[PDB]
Amino acid sequence: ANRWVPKTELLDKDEVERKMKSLLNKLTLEMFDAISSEILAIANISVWETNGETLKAVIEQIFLKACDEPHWSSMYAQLCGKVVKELNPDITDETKTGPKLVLHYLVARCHAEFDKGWTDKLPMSEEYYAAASAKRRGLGLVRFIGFLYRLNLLTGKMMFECFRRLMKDLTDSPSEETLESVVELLNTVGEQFETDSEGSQLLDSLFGILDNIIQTAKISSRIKFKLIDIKELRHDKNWN
Amino acid sequence: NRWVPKKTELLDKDEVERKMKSLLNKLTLEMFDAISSEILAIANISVWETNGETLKAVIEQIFLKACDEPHWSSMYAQLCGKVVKELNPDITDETKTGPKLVLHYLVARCHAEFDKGWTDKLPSEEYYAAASAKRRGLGLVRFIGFLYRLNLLTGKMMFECFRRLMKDLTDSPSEETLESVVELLNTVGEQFETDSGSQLLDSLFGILDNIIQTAKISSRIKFKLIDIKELRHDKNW
Amino acid sequence: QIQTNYDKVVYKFDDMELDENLLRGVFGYGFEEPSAIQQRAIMPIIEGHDVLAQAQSGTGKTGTFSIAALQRIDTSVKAPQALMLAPTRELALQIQKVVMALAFHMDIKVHACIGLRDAQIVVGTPGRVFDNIQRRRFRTDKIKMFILDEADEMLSSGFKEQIYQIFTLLPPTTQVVLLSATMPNDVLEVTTKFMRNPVRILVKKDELTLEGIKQFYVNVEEEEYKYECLTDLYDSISVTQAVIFCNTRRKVEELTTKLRNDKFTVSAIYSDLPQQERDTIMKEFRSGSSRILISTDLLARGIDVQQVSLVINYDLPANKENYIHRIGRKGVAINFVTNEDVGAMRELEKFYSTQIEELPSDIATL
Amino acid sequence: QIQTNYDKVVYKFDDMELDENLLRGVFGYGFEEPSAIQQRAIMPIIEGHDVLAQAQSGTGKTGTFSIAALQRIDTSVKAPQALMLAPTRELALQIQKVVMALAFHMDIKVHACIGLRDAQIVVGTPGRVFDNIQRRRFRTDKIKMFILDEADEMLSSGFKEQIYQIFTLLPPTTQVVLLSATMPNDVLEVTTKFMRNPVRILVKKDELTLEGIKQFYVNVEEEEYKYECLTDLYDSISVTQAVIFCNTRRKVEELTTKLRNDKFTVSAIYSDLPQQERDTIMKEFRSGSSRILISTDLLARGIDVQQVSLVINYDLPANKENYIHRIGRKGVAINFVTNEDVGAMRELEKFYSTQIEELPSDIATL
Ligand SMILES: Nc1ncnc2c1ncn2[C@@H]1O[C@H](COP(=O)(O)O)[C@@H](O)[C@H]1O
Ligand SMILES: Nc1ncnc2c1ncn2[C@@H]1O[C@H](COP(=O)(O)O)[C@@H](O)[C@H]1O
Repeated sequence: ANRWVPKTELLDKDEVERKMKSLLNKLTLEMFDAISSEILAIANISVWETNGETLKAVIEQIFLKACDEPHWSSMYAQLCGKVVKELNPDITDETKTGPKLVLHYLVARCHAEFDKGWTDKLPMSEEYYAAASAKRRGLGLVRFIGFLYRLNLLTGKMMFECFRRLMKDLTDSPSEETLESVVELLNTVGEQFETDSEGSQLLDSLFGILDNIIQTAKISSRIKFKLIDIKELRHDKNWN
Repeated sequence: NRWVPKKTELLDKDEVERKMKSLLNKLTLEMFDAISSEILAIANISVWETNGETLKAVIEQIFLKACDEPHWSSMYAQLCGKVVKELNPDITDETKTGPKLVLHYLVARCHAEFDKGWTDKLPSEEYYAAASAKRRGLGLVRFIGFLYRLNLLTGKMMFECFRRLMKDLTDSPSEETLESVVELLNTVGEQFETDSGSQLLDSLFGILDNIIQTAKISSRIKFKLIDIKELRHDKNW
Repeated sequence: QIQTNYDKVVYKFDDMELDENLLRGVFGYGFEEPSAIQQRAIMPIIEGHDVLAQAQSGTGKTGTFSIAALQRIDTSVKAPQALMLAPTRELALQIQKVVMALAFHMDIKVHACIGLRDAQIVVGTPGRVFDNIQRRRFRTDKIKMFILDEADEMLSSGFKEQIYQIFTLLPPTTQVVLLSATMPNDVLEVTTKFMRNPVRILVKKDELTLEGIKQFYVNVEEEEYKYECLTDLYDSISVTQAVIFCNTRRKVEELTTKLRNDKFTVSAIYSDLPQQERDTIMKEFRSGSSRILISTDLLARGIDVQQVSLVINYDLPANKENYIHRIGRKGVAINFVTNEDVGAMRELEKFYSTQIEELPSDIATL
Repeated sequence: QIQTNYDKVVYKFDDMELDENLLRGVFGYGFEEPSAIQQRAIMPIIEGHDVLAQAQSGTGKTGTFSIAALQRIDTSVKAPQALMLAPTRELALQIQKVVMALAFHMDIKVHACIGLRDAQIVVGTPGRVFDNIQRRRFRTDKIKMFILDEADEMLSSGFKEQIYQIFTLLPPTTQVVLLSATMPNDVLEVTTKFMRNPVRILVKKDELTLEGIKQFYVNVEEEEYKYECLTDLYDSISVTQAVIFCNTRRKVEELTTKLRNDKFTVSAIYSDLPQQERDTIMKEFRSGSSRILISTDLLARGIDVQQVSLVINYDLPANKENYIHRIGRKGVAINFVTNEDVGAMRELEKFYSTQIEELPSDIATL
């Protein structure tokens, strides 16, 4: 029977994944500094590597985590903030060093996960369980992007691409999950994004799509309140 | 000997005392209007009397109550306020009618109870009596204050009151006396400031300044004296 | 057990014709869809009917009468229009919190009773509320709705007379809403005497099953190896939050400190803890503070099986009956069985007539 | 039962060298003279000693450690300097109220734990206080005084581990004050392990006697006449406040409503009432709200015999033992005895070896 069985330093692909699962499974606001430091010790292995392969994987798994557990996206985002800030500057990649290296990693890992894409309109079932997760992890990502963007770990170009994707999927009878995601994103990044390398004029088109979806679309009262609130938050209150 | 249980209507001395005990025993802030109205019904019996003897007794018992239960002096005082305000104007006394009659009663009953006097410095037998005389005496000076605040008494009676306290305030005053004077000042101090008055408080507060800077009094009392001194001089009530 | 006699179910708050300010309050509080009770009881209350609801705690009782009350409140009138009663002040304060929350967007003052003649909603205990009425402290002439929460508890706490009094001190046309987990002789007497043709509603607790969860096991062989397998299990699969069960308090606390040494963040609950304490522990856990909750078997009954994906029976329940209360209902259940726990897992095998396959290596996906 | 080993009694607060602002707080709160505990425990605490006090509730425990704590507080330091612990949040809130009251004239922030790293005094339960320390929520490095109130209750409520943890999380030189009604194995273990040469103080509850009160009786003959004699008794003598005892709850409530019809203002307490309720009833009564208190015999133990001048045994205690708890100690006790209650009053006659003369007509004076 194919079953499950229990049981200065370097680590192979498996040992890295296994240790990172455990560490990302333990990550809490209480045990943050202790666990984020051990995760940093795994990312610093790349000092003894040519193409910084281990560090790349650490960034990868963190994204995978943040996309399956949106409730902690902000916390996982800070873990990235620490890795960038406290990485060993002596780390070289044969493809920029120190922080500037991790920033590029974060951006690349975004593009990668983002290009995978997803669909909004979802058809129990078979492949349905997969296409539903793809959307969940997709929206989980757009959330994680927001928390990275707030900490200045990502550039505006990635935030634009993010809103870009949401807007296209926001004029084709948007699901409530999508609308939910856009509101939360706007509450996280809205004000800051207002000024960034043609930015506020992007929110103009976005909020316009919302005004339409508020005055025509058949959406639950709960969602309609969320849309109306952020509309007032930006236009009237001005994020204050 | 032992104990044995039992306007259209009249009541003799005993029936009046018995009904009044019960009524004054029930007097609370909750059952006020109901009980104070029944007490008023007993005071209105004097419409069928020449020398308003029953009404006089009602005033008497109320004073006796207010002097044995200082915790309710303000409430008993309001009971008097109601009797004066809602008394039957047709009531005549062969010795002024309506309210003006009750006002005079209140004043007279004060003088009476007040002339009985008491001593401050208390020495197991007769001691229990001389201690009660002081308690009921100080209970009275408190009741006077609540009557004075409601304008049920004139300044002349308030003066006589402070007069008595001051004389007993320059002869190594007990803490009970000092306590009484402070509470009285917190109750009528401001109002008394102007009356046929302020120059009397000047001499009084002077005696206090002395008793604060010289007398061997508990810290608790010393704070009370200092507070009312500031309350009048600095805060100005 | 009373019989239901009102067949009108409203599934969405949107179909309850509530006011926006109130509707905003309920949403902005967490409620997204009406619970069983709320689906059947809210509307009749708003419509003015007397409502007798037999309901357990944690079904949405407080939300039911609170939403309906606010809807009926006249913001113009600045006097008590609804009275809410509870056995304890703790429960009274909770009710007030919820009522105030739902009324965050509305102009409605809620006062607790344990300056209340200007409040539009009064919450308190029978003894205190009665004393205040007698002392003419709070105006009762504007009261149109009287809600008795947990009537069985109020009567068992010697509040009969008080309650009876209140009934006679309110406007004879005051609408009466009574909720209670049990309907004893005492409570039904109140029902008959003080209620008019009541809408009778009964919400039965949902039966638990294993059909919703996939259950596995791991032959740890010996007790000394249990912890080993646990930590290794966190190397294999990704977990959001998990709930671990043990038989004794001692092991619950021992496992707890061990996990903390390995930098886990764990919450622990057992019997000797006051209900107050457990409640907080579970609230903070369900909010994401900790990612592991170790509990004893005794409190597998009054425990909440939320969207926690993983449940681990570190120990095997001495009482076979307690297996359902541990993993009953979409989730995963993994049991730790030793060489001597084999015959024990066999008991659970036949008892529930379910199947517990051995933990595969393909869990990262599952 | 621990043995006392500290013979230093301070009778007046004035001799405790307290600060004026604090001394003003205690006076302006009601306290005029230190209670038994306060006379012996306050000073050593202020002096830095560890104090183990075995004391019952209602002896001045809260006032003892609260006054000593405030005195030791440095108004300059804006961080937690003293931690106060309690079994429940209700008890924790009470402690906070008292502490805040005594500190009305002082600049000392008191925070409850069930923005607390800027408070100078923290009050909370073991479970919550521990979680906050672990989460680095409140600064513990400035803590110099750790007070465990009702240790026996905290340990019996499964707070052992929590408490033990706290000890190790505070500065090793933290002064420890522990109060507890009982000293079981559990509590003494904490004592031995965590306390240094403690000032051991034990306040024994004062024995009750009849020698302080004058007791009479009234042969009502038949039960139907009891109420008659009661009302007539209020026609004969002047009463400030009185406490009436009955055997059953039913009679307590019946007598209560009867008296209210005759415009009496009465408070009633019986067993089925929550401790919360009784406490309020007795507090409001002792404040002058009502002038008559009817109580059942069961609660003659946990009852307070204040300066209430008159006590009336409407019924004759079925259990002879309960006579002391009704009128024990300067006051007056009048018993209502029927033709069949004669032999019953005889039991009390021999049991206490006291004398109960028949009610004279000369009571207005007595
Ligand atoms: N409509 C609802 N949706 C989700 N949770 C609810 C709803 N109504 C009540 N609850 C929860 O049920 C718990 C107990 O409710 P109750 O029975 O009213 O005490 C509370 O903690 C609420 O958070
Ligand atoms: N020095 C004091 N003088 C009068 N009453 C006190 C004093 N200390 C405590 N008390 C009362 O005793 C009750 C219980 O005290 P404690 O044992 O501190 O909980 C409280 O309600 C206080 O009002």
